[PDB]
Amino acid sequence: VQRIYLDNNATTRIDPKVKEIMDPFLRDHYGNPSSLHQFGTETHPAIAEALDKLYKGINARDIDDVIITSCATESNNWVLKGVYFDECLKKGKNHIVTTVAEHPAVRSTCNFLESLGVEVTYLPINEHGSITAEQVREAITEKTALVSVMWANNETGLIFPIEEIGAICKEKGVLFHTDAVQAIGKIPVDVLKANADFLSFSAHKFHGPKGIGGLYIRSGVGLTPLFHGGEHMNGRRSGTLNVPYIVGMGEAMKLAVEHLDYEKEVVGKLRDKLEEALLKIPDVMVVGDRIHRVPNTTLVSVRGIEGEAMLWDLNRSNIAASTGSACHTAIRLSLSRFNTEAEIDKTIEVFSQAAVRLRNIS
Amino acid sequence: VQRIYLDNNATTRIDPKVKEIMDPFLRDHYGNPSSLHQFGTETHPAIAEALDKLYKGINARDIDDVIITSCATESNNWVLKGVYFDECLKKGKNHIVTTVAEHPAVRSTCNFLESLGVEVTYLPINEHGSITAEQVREAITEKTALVSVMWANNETGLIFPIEEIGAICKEKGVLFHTDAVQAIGKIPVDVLKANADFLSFSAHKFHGPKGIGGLYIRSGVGLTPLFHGGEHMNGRRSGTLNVPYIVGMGEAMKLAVEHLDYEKEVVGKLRDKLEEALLKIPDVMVVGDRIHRVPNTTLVSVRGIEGEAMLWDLNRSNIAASTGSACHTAIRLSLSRFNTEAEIDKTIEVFSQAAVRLRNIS
Ligand SMILES: [Cl-]
Ligand SMILES: [Cl-]
Repeated sequence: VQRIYLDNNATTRIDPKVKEIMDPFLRDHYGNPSSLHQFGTETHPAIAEALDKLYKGINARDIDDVIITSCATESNNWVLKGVYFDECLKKGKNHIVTTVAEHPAVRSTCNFLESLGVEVTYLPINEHGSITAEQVREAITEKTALVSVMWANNETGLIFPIEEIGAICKEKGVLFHTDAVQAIGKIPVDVLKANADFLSFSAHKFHGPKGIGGLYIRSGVGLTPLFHGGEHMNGRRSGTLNVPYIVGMGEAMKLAVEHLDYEKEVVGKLRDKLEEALLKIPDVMVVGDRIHRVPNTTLVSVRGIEGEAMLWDLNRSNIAASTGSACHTAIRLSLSRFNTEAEIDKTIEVFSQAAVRLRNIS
Repeated sequence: VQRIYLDNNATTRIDPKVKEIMDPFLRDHYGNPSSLHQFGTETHPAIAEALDKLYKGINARDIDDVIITSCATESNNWVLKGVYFDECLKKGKNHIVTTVAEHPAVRSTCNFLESLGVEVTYLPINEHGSITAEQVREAITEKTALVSVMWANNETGLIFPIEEIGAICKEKGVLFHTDAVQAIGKIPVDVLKANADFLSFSAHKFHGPKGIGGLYIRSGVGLTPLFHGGEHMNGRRSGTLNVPYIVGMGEAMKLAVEHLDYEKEVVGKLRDKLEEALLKIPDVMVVGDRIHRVPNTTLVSVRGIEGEAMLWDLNRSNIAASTGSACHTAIRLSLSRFNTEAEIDKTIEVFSQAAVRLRNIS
């Protein structure tokens, strides 16, 4: 059997290099980095290297923090809850502005916040499949504590106008947070250019392990711990370091950065090829703008014949993809560095055949 | 070189079996358990097995939850913050009772809570090195939302009277939480007998990886998510599952349970041997009760000559141990299934020599 994996915005294969780098931390270097003795100390250099890699990946400065978390969900929670504590309860700034596009980790948190009496305004998506970059301005009520926009959408692949929201944030004096989970390894990420106070990411979206993430926190910006215990991560996030995962994550980030051109030029090309092939079939059209999208994602909708059925069919032939809400759900196909032209060709063939079968059934 | 590791209450070696069990989830079974297709589904059985193992380990019922977290720190935070939301803000029960012995993950959280206007009373430790099991009763003000006692102390090894605090909790109608981090693999743990509503644990204390933990939550007991997103873990704790770690943790728990007799009979014996050897030296005495202690831990204090220096000396000879506050810090030596009689003998010799050297210096 040969399976084809097209669900990369859902999770990704760990890179063999990442695995290799992690291995000795599962085996002999198992000491607690907080310990004083040779085990803990032994862990330091590797950890430092990992951190450096992470920093380079998002163009963070020495003065900034990139705090290791257990996942981007965690990061999101920390950002929102932290801002509620600091800026909402204690400074009366009882408004947050986000988008409707945001990952449930944000949206759900926001809902919870609202249930405590926070006002949250969720910017409606337009026909272009974006936020105007101005709706924010139109909604910064000064009582706004935080603005939170995802860098790229997980369903559509669509890139939002970060950088221009950063300006609208700097001008307005409001805290800016970008969940960047689906940006890493896909497009350049620059926290400086973004004027982000907070950035989220998760390793498993760029060939690291599940179960680890980052929150970038800008110098001098404060955020009340979500994990109190104050022993690790400069007091900001307590809990014994996940050494293996840290190392792996660092490596993954490095690899992601290295493959940016490749992602653009080759993965993107593959995606385009797939998309074009698909569109030469009855009443199947891409959902959203096709220009401001990360290179790896296509979301496509088949006339009548629903998405779930299609997905099931694909699975039956060993091809893995996901749904994406579009308004009938659509079909989300998300490539990686590891797909090949051959695979794409096969997918196209299989997709067409599946469509025809479903068509026949209809 | 041959090093000797006596810092197990700080973190533990991953068991080779655990490593083995995790490996295929780092390699080919890398799909997201939430996905519908063959990758996600493929992950199910293993996950189920892991969960079963976990459940068996703490004598939880089908009706209960054992929620996967990123660490016991996380668990602690979730318990405390959750109870504040549910029971403190919304039901006016603005009191929590804990001990001074508790891990900083609890204590720090409590401090934070207090800073919001929660009243928290921290039970003072006695000369026996325990909580009376009655101080709790004496302090349950009905307005008590939660009682939180660690099952065993990380510094002394001392077991607290859980089960008798459970009764005092059931009788009083108050939520009971036990951080059990240092109990797993050391002594039997039974959430039924404990009448726990909440139990915490962390994998790396029983030969699992760092970066994963559990919170047991009793049937029908509610706790507001610390990670909102409500996609995983029956809505209670969002974030893509750490599949590898989950599997590993399950295995580790199983192994821990299996080795309970061994821990008692053999590890305990080793510890005793060490302790006796040490005590036959000028003005060196064990800190605390020597009867109600987990089998693996001894905390010992050398007249005058401080603990840190001793630790450093030990490290220089390839022997790793930790401090433990005692009142001059004391010396904490914590064995595992992997230490040998030979190693113990060597340690004894080395310890004595080190003492004499320091004595000479004095
Ligand atoms: Cl918080
Ligand atoms: Cl919470």
